[PDB]
Amino acid sequence: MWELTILHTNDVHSRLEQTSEDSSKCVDASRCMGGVARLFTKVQQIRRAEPNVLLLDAGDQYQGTIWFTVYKGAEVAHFMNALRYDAMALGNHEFDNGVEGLIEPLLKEAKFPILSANIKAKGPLASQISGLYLPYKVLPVGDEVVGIVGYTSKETPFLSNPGTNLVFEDEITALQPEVDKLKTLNVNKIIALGHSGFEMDKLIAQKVRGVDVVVGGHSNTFLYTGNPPSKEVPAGKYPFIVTSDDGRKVPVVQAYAFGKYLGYLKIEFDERGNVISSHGNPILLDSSIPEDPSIKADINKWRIKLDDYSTQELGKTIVYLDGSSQSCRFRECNMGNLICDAMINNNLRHADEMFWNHVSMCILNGGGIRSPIDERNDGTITWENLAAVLPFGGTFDLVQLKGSTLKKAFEHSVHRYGQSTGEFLQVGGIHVVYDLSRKPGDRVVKLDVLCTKCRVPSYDPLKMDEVYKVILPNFLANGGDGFQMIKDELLRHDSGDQDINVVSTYISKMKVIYPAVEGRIKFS
Amino acid sequence: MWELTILHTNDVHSRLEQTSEDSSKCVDASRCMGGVARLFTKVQQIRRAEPNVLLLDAGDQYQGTIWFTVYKGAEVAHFMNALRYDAMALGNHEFDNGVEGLIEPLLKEAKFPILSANIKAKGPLASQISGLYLPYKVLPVGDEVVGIVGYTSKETPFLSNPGTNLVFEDEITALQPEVDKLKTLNVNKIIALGHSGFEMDKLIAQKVRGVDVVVGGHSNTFLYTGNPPSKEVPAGKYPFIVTSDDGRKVPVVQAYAFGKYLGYLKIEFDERGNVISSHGNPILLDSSIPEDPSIKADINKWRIKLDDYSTQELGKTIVYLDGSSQSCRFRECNMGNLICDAMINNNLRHADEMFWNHVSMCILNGGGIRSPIDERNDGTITWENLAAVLPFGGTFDLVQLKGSTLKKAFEHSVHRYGQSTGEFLQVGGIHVVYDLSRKPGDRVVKLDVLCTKCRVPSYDPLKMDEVYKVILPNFLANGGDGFQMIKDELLRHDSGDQDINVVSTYISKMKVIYPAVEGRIKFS
Ligand SMILES: Nc1ncnc2c1ncn2[C@@H]1O[C@H](COP(=O)(O)CP(=O)(O)O)[C@@H](O)[C@H]1O
Ligand SMILES: Nc1ncnc2c1ncn2[C@@H]1O[C@H](COP(=O)(O)CP(=O)(O)O)[C@@H](O)[C@H]1O
Ligand SMILES: [Ca+2]
Ligand SMILES: [Ca+2]
Ligand SMILES: [Cl-]
Ligand SMILES: [Cl-]
Ligand SMILES: [Zn+2]
Ligand SMILES: [Zn+2]
Ligand SMILES: [Zn+2]
Ligand SMILES: [Zn+2]
Repeated sequence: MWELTILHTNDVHSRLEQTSEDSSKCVDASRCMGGVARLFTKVQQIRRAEPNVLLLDAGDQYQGTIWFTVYKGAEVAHFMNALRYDAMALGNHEFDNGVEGLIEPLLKEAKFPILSANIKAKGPLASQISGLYLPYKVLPVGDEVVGIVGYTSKETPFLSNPGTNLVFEDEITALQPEVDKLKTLNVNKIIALGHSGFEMDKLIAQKVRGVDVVVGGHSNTFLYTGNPPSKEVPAGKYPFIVTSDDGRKVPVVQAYAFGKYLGYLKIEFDERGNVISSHGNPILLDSSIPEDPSIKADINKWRIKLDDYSTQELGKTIVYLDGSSQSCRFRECNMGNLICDAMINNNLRHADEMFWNHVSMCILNGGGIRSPIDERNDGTITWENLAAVLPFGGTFDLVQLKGSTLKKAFEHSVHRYGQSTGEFLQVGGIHVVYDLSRKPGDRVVKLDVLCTKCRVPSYDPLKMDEVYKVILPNFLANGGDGFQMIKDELLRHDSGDQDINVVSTYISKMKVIYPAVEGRIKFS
Repeated sequence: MWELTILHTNDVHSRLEQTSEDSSKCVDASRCMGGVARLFTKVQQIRRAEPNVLLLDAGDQYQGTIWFTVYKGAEVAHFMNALRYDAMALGNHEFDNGVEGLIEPLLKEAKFPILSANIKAKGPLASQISGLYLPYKVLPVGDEVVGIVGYTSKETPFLSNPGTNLVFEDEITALQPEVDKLKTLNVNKIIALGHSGFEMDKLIAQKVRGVDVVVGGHSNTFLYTGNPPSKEVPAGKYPFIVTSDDGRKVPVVQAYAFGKYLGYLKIEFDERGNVISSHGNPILLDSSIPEDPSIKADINKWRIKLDDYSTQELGKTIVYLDGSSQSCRFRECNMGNLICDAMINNNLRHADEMFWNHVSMCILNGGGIRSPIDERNDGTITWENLAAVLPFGGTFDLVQLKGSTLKKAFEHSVHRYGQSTGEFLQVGGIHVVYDLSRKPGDRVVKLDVLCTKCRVPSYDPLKMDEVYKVILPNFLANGGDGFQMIKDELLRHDSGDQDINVVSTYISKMKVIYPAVEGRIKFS
């Protein structure tokens, strides 16, 4: 039998350094997790112990801390090379700085193949980018060869900045003839590695004949067999087994996000490449694993340039600033309240003619909030802390909407509630109540809004046929996260200030902050 | 028949200048009201027209604007003398600066008699204060004589600073032998003039044999016959007729507060002093009455010293700051929210050890909020604006209370709801719901409070047997407004910063404020 060890990461999102266990900045060093130094130690240990090992990344290394703000992906190429990754698939965040921001820092510097079979280049772009990413790579592993075929979320154009000259084809349609090619080349072991989300991963496993294993990402899925070692709750066993339409058992794996875990799957193949068995579990990268001293020293080197985003205290928090996805995608979270209060404040700083100009209302996609902040380091808030919460460089815009437009937005907010999706709205100037037992599109059972046409602001039931001034991310003003109604029906859009500056100025002005969860969003 | 015209004011509370119609600072001059210049014009007009006129004040001239903060009652004596008042009764606020603060600025300078029959001086004080206020005064009016007997709220010791050497006797008990004396002196026309509240006024009219008319104050009662001319809603006709136990019809009058109206009652007497008939109505002192130019010039003179409390803008509001009694004694008012938010802020500026130190909760007697602020003057907030909202020089203290102590405080808050009484609580860190259809002591149907023993603050049901850190006025920490439970049961009291400084520093820090009514207090 020939045994393959697959070690995999996904949605690392610029956590080059170890982190608190909620993936924010490490403060209590003795209990930190993740980071590429600790990852290295563990991979090294596994490579000593197992003869056939591949280390794979399923995309979304780009975007998430000051590391990326500053080094713009040059840190990704540098440290992925140091860890000796064997292959990476392109994720949507790889395109955030446009194709140019992927070509120059990453594709031209990586020492391993970068993959995606469903991304097709056209127009003036097709010539530059040719050869820089590949549909697949066949890799020698010991005496054998393993084919890796890449794929990338078909909805990257609605998520990132890939430009007008790249086409994202259906993953299953694009993947099949590549896997078919590999088979005619007599490659009988085939891993599909890519970045479309666990639901698409399962369908690729089901539908692409010849795929032996799927290694995926994008949905930050945590899978586990046995008693999970930390706060993440398993969505299924590890590996998750899909039975293909031609009858094969196909393991499907993902390993959460932020470099907190290393996925580890061992696959037993026979000499024809049939999977006899597989097993494993993600490995929690906690402090019981030591940080490699070489990689850590090189991280400390690179870190020097990052220190002046932590040089100044902006303000303090005396409460935990809960920007976790498990809160912000599911209920009112105090990081979302703080941000909306800054957006409204920033506006109502230049307002009042009367009953108009006053904008009283804010909404904010909870998935746009990308990290918590911890109150325990004497509670200091720095530019670096804020940059991990708001890494996209968006702006907070003013939009005018109808009551009816807004009610449909709130129905959209919870239309598929329960899947940790980013559309769930955090708010200010708005008291919404949902009843999730009702049907999608009919779950909003109360929606009050803060009058602006009044001398004392108080909450009144929203009116379907009235018009309202809402502050919200440009992401949302453009129909991001499926808020088609907003793009389609707004009656006015104006651009606003940079997101991080807004929140930063607000914090500096308050000096000490303490946002509560206060019943702006309730469930019936 | 001999016809007497009684012109009366009560609870003027240092509104020497004309005011907006909500009794705050005059900004729109063409629509201002009240003030002693306008009052003078009207009284002058009446004195030309009627031969037998008395101008009477039923107490509480002291305390309410920068006028009093600064001139400490010397302005009261000066302008009451200019208006030629015939008599004043002592009210509770006359004692706010202690007996010394009444003796020196007012009792020694007034050109008219100052009255109270139920205030008895004892100890070392009895000798100083003798002769400076009187139980009654007989006044020549044309060819006749009218006896005026004074009275003062028996609860002045729980309201003001009268010291340990003055006794406040039952008003009816003290009044009867004085009225009896006047009768044996053949005074057959007798006005009881005093400051105990409309309910006590009615009982004096009922029970003190020989009183022909009661002129009162303290409860700011507005009475009117016909269609009221402004926003105040009549509590009864003017005069309000009480039938005495010996069968006489006794008119009882009051004229709201803040010098907005001049009470005007004409009484027809026969030659034995029987009241044949009476009628009148309070006169709204609006801009249709011109300000007397002499008095106005002398007001402008005195005003010069007040100008440097308006020299600096503290901050702006872009909302009306509703500190009216009709709001703050009856529902959540945004001036009460602003004040509690300043109290909590001022504390949580020097806080965090963890789950303790953090004080999350504030309560505030709505009657301690003594004026609104208008947003229309480009919304400027000055020291003078704030001084009329918080004129008492109190402090905001920290107290530790049991859940059970707090629940009884909230029941106390609404135990006699509906009478514009000052105990109704404004709050922060607290979401209370009342059901006024339930019995007194059982009207609180929800009471949630902001955790402090948690890393993210959120609202949880109060627990009867838990302990809570509450910021509140010292007035309340001492059992003011009938909050006996608080004084009696608190488990810790510490003194805090001056009230006006707290709110002022808060406003200066926010720069621009916009407090909403947001459902901290709801009714079921
Ligand atoms: N450019 C952008 N601006 C604002 N929010 C964004 C964004 N890109 C992604 N998001 C938010 O993040 C959510 C998706 O984050 P996930 O972690 O589940 C997948 P990924 O963004 O890392 O590709 C989106 O639903 C949206 O709410
Ligand atoms: N020294 C003090 N400190 C704080 N609040 C006071 C106060 N004196 C009076 N109040 C508040 O004002 C309410 C009474 O005001 P009213 O206008 O009805 C009668 P008056 O205070 O002018 O004598 C009290 O119930 C209390 O809430
Ligand atoms: Ca195979
Ligand atoms: Ca009589
Ligand atoms: Cl998915
Ligand atoms: Cl009364
Ligand atoms: Zn991601
Ligand atoms: Zn992604
Ligand atoms: Zn008064
Ligand atoms: Zn009074």
